[PDB]
Amino acid sequence: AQYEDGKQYTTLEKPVAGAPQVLEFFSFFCPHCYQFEEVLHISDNVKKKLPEGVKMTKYHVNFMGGDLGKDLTQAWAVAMALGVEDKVTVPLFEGVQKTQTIRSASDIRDVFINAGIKGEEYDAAWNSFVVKSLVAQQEKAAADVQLRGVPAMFVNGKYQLNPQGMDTSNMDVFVQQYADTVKYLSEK
Repeated sequence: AQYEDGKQYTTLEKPVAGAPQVLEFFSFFCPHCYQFEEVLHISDNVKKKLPEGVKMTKYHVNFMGGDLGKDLTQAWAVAMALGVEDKVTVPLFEGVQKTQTIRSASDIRDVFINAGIKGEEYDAAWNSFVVKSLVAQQEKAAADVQLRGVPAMFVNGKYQLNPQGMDTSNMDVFVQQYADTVKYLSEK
């Protein structure tokens, strides 16, 4: 067939109950993640094709970058709590990987301040239990899909995107195929 298990996607031997419809894992330390988000715009292209009533969820992971990697997961939790993901995603990727001006938790916070988030607002979120639960949720989700690497994407807690089985010719057919596959899986 056109879409095949073991080709564009694989199937979780242990399906995750109550999982987000479309779940992406990434790290701001992850070079392929920078490519996925900032050059290929995979999230964006996926969302443009998603069925009505299907939401995309994006979680950060701890295992790259040590203390700073964890700080970034906690800051991503702050972004989710405040609803400012689309204001901080580009400057966080650029701060960590392009300018490499993000070296500490304070440097992360600066990105939020510069993006117009009030200091009091950031600090209250950063120290909140709502954010601690969001950090825990992200960690739990990684465990549930038995995550081994990033970037990664899972659909309805049952299927894992397999970019290794897609075309790597033109970046654009690749992106289209990835996005088309997510849509196929969402309706499966």
